[PDB]
Amino acid sequence: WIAANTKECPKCHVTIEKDGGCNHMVCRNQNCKAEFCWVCLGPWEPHGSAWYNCNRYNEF
Ligand SMILES: [Zn+2]
Repeated sequence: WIAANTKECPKCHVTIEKDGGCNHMVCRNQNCKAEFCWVCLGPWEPHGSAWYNCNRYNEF
């Protein structure tokens, strides 16, 4: 049961199609410079059940 979806940053509200300027991590570019939700932040990939990376949440 993986609840996720594709969308723009919530705390930043800056839609991005191609990964440009923001590396896959805690989005901290411009509007995102302040806060981001977790590392993944509800991506779609995790929906594959660890098919690509693993899930929408990594340990510490
Ligand atoms: Zn962001």
